[PDB]
Amino acid sequence: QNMMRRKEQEHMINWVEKHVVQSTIAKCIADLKLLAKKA
Amino acid sequence: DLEETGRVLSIGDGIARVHGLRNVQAEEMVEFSSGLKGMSLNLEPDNVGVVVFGNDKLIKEGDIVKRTGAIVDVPVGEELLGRVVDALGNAIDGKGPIGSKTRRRVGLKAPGIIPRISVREPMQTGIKAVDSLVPIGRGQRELIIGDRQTGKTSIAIDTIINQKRFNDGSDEKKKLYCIYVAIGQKRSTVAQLVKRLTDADAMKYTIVVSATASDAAPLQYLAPYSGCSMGEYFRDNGKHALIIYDDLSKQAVAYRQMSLLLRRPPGREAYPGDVFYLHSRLLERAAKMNDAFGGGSLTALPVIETQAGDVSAYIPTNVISITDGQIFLETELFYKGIRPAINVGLSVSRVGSAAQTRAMKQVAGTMKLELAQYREVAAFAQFGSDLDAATQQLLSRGVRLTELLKQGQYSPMAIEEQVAVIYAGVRGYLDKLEPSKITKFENAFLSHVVSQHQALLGTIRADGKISEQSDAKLKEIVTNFLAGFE
Amino acid sequence: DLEETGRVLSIGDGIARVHGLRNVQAEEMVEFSSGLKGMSLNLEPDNVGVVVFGNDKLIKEGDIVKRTGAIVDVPVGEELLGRVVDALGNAIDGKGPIGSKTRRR
Amino acid sequence: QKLFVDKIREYKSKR
Amino acid sequence: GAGSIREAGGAFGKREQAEEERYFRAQSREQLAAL
Amino acid sequence: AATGRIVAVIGAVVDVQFDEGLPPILNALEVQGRETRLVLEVAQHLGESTVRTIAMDGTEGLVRGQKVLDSGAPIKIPVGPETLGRIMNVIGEPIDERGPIKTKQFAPIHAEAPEFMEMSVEQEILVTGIKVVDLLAPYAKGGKIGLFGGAGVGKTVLIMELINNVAKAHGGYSVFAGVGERTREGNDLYHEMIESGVINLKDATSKVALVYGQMNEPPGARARVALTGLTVAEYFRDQEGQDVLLFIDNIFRFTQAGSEVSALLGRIPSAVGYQPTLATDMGTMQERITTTKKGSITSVQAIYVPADDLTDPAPATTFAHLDATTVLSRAIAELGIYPAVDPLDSTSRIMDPNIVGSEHYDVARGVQKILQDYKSLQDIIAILGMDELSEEDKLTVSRARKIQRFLSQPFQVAEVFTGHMGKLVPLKETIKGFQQILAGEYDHLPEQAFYMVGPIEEAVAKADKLAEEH
Amino acid sequence: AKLVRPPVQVYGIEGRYATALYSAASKQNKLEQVEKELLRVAQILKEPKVAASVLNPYVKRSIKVKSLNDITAKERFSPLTTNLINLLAENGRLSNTQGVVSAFSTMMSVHRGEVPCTVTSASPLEEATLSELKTVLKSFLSQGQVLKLEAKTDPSILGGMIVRIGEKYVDMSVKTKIQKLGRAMRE
Ligand SMILES: Nc1ncnc2c1ncn2[C@@H]1O[C@H](COP(=O)(O)OP(=O)(O)OP(=O)(O)O)[C@@H](O)[C@H]1O
Ligand SMILES: Nc1ncnc2c1ncn2[C@@H]1O[C@H](COP(=O)(O)OP(=O)(O)O)[C@@H](O)[C@H]1O
Ligand SMILES: [Mg+2]
Ligand SMILES: [Mg+2]
Repeated sequence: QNMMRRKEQEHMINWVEKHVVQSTIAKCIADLKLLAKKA
Repeated sequence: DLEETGRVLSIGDGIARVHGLRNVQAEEMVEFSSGLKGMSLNLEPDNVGVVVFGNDKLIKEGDIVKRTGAIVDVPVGEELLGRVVDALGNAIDGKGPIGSKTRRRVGLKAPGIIPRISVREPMQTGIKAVDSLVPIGRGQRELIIGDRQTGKTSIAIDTIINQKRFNDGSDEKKKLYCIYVAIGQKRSTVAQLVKRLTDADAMKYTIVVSATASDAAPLQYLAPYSGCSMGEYFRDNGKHALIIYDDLSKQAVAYRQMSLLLRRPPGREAYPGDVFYLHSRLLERAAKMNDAFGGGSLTALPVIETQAGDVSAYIPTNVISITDGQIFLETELFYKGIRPAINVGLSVSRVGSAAQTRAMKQVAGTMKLELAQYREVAAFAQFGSDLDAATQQLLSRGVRLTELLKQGQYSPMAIEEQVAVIYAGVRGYLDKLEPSKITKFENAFLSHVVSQHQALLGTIRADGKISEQSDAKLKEIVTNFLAGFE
Repeated sequence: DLEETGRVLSIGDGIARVHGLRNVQAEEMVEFSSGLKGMSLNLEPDNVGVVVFGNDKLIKEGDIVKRTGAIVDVPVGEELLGRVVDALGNAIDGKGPIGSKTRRR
Repeated sequence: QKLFVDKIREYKSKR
Repeated sequence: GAGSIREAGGAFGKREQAEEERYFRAQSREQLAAL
Repeated sequence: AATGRIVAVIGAVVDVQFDEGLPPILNALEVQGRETRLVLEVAQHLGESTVRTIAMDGTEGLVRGQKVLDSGAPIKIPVGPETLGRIMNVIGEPIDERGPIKTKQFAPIHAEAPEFMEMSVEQEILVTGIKVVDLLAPYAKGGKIGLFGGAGVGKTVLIMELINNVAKAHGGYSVFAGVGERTREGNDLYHEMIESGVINLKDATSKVALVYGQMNEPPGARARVALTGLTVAEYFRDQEGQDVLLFIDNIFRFTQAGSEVSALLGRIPSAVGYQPTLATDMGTMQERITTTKKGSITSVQAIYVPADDLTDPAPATTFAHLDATTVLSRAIAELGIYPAVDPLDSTSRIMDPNIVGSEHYDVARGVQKILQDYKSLQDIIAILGMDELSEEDKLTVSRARKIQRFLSQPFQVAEVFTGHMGKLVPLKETIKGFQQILAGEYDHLPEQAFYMVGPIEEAVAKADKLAEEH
Repeated sequence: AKLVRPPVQVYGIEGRYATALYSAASKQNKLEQVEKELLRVAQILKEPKVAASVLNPYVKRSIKVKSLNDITAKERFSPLTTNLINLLAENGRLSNTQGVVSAFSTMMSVHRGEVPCTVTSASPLEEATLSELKTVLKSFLSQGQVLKLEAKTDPSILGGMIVRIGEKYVDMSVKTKIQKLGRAMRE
């Protein structure tokens, strides 16, 4: 039960990361806002 | 997250010549863009020589190198007991992260002249030969030196297993926390060692720092200092630690690789000029603190593999000069049946009787004198039947005491039973018995004293000495068992 | 030319650092202007390291080195039977040339 | 909040 | 240095080997004939 | 992928300048415009977008400016059951004239060693049928063995006898890696494997994969062919769960190959003229030859010991990577005893009473002790002579010489060297025979009755025949 | 003789000749003039016939230094530039000259306070946020420096922007964040 839980949650964590790679001017603007927030 | 960086000018053999990084410190930990770590060993006018904590195939010319602003440090604390870690303290046994709270720099200086007190408390190994003839004290640096496959790791593992009697008790003054740094060994050898320590229930008070043969040279270089810091944590907090570097020859080889690749001037056997400085600043950290500093201690048991018994090599010479004594192992003694194959003539402990209990002192002074006389007249064996009765008596007592020192593997003895056995030996109660039975007797007798004579053993253990009542009771027990022995 | 032809940068102890010779191969036989032969053993960015098959007394700084295009090779066959030759196959027994039809690297 | 997009939208995706 | 004299070769190790072989070929003769 | 140009050719070292796309270290580059495939493995980034590389074949005929193409990966060799019965070189080309090796997957010859949590502590004795090995330093299933010896003491004969016995008794896809050895021995092994049925040129049920880079190869090929064979064995272990045998002969050459390029890579020499990176290279290679929880790899490695030193950095560094070392001695081979295994220098980590049983362990320790006592008595024998020894000591010397002869054994592969027949002694027979010699049960028999026999019954029969003759 | 060391250091033959020239020119207060003349002399050197004549190894250094001397006199250089070219020709470091030149150039590149800084992005970003980042970054500077931006574009970072301000380096890219929190979810 543990080993099946380990292989699975491992196959989950690399899925969900690989599945947003498939997925923004708001960010580019937010970056300069953060660079201003650096001070 | 604004970081000062540099470019990798070149990379090769685990050395990265890095541009920029104008404010990096000497021996500062940097981080490459691929996630790898490195240490700045050479600060040169136009570049920085970084040693890579890993595989250089992930580093390319032009990669960004960030600073971290910190000298290398490792987690320390009691949360490391029972764990197998790498040279940087990361758990490698898959039991989750190390929940430590404190971090300690691996390159801290040793205690000075004043924070120390003399080495006076015994560090029991459980090996009769060591505890009687080459006594080790808490705060000492005793070298285990010998050829390959002569039984050095076995001495370290017996010393680690033996501390279970003290770590399961309630006397907090006698508890010893063990640390086994494994440099340049196979991962399967370390797994066998960890399994052996778990079976003996010795892991709960032991840390195993593992920088194995496939780890980069900087990691094998750094592992002894990480282990020494983990032990300095205990030494500083009123507790007592023991550390075993297995072995320092491989750390010297790793440091020589790093130096030769950094183009540092080579010396004898291509070792850099500061390899003595390396081992000496590692070994001076094993100290015994005075009560004003908590009374803690750190005992170092460095291991050295000599080639063909040549103790005049470079690194053996250095570490023999640094330490407070040596336990020398011989392969000829090994195959003669003398195991542990300790060479008593060459072994030495410059602490000596100041690291023994009074009972072991009592029996061990006699045993040492008798074995010395035996070593003097031992060449006259093969002719013994044609000399005086005194020479034949010297030879007889010598071989009896020699067989008295043989001991099985992974079976360390309590100090009381060692004292009882050496008492039966050096008092003459084995002269009438012939040699081929001594070992057997030593077993049976032991069982006897363990079964029906817990009072005498407990009284010796509590007093630390053999008083006249203890002496007489031991006398009667020995003579009774000997008269009734097969 | 500087591709099929180079110029001796320096000569000493039977080693010639040669300029140019951009098309020379590793272990190729080159020919100095004096009639001597050499082998290109070090192909470096700025020069070629030629080992001279003879006495470097006749090679001077500035001499012209030409290519052969052939990696070092010697005559073979049965004509060599009975002959005394040097390392390059030239007869030294004073009996004339060797009628070899085949050359082997 | 790119990862925070990830963390919720993907655990939801696994759910 | 237990077999140092015969591991070094030389006269003292070549004479030891010869002596051993002499004695034990004698004993193997006086052991075979008694079979 | 990316294209560069050769800018320097010194020996087996080639510098390549890439304008765009510098390849990572350990990548394989292909030289363009060559008859045969020449591969350069990247070793260093020199700065100024130039990489230093080691050539896998000869560097003759290379021209400065010649085009070099980046493959984008390390040397990738074909792996799979199709490699069984085939011979490949360091870069995976078939060198048996039997056509291409149509596997379905390729593996890079550079990989990471198995982690610490992937190690297995199982120790199970592997009985070889050889008396001295099984008695004094027995091999374990899934362990690393190692055979040490100088030139001409019998490493190849012993590794071929091990091949014979174990591999023909095995069912797990052996793999042989010839690393910088004689090509004549490679052809010999190939044909004595074909004629033994272990390699089948038809009806492909072959059970051995061969990888060969021999003495005539450049230093790079001799340094990477061990990794190639290792990668074949690693595929058989991981992606198939099988139990693999991995024979390597000779592994010293691997080490030596590195030295032959070290100074040309711009590295200060270490001691005895060896690369500064000796121990770490040996580590990253040997730590991949291991049994994991996913499979098992029993590895026998012939280790050349230069000039019978055993303190040279190469054998001395190899010693700590093995589980059961077998050290062959010239002083023993000159006695006529074969195999020349040194009983007082061989070691096994399963020579433990809790593993081999107290009887096996006690017999082994008694044999070693009587041999050490014989050593100690030979000095007295040189000075006094034999006739002035104690009687207990004459008995010691007699039993010691008998044990020396009985450790000898005729091999099936040495039938031409000896004319004798091959003997495969079981384990219990070995323990029983040596116990009986140590007990005195054969004091009456001569010592030449134990020379080159199998079980002790053969010693008795040989003594009876030797007597019946004279 | 005490030197006037530049703000940034270059090493090697390039750095030595460039530091020698910088300290020379700072004593007579002619840095801008020497800089212009070095630009001009480098562009002269890149001429094909002149490059062929100065890189040639079998040409005697006497005729080579005479050629460089008179071709320096054909432009009416400063005594500092003339003496530098004469020193490079007399020492046989003419092949390094442009390096030296650029060294001095980069030296003065920091004397004018010009701080180099590159912004790598995924897709080529337009000028509005470019002036925005210009303004917000010139806050990162000390007394009197001006930005030298090089907006580079690699979509392998697939978002965010990696900003290298001189030797400072901020990683606002999305790949680094994804990998960081992925590691955190794995470790
Ligand atoms: N007291 C003993 N009694 C019997 N056998 C022993 C004893 N001590 C060690 N041995 C055995 O001798 C062998 C070598 O011992 P050990 O490995 O501990 O020494 P070592 O110097 O660390 O070897 P290495 O060269 O691999 O580092 C082991 O197989 C061990 O089981
Ligand atoms: N088991 C053996 N039986 C008989 N002769 C042997 C045996 N082993 C080695 N020899 C002899 O020693 C010689 C060398 O054998 P070899 O396997 O080539 O040793 P190595 O591999 O160390 O060079 C052999 O030709 C053979 O004559
Ligand atoms: Mg050990
Ligand atoms: Mg061989």
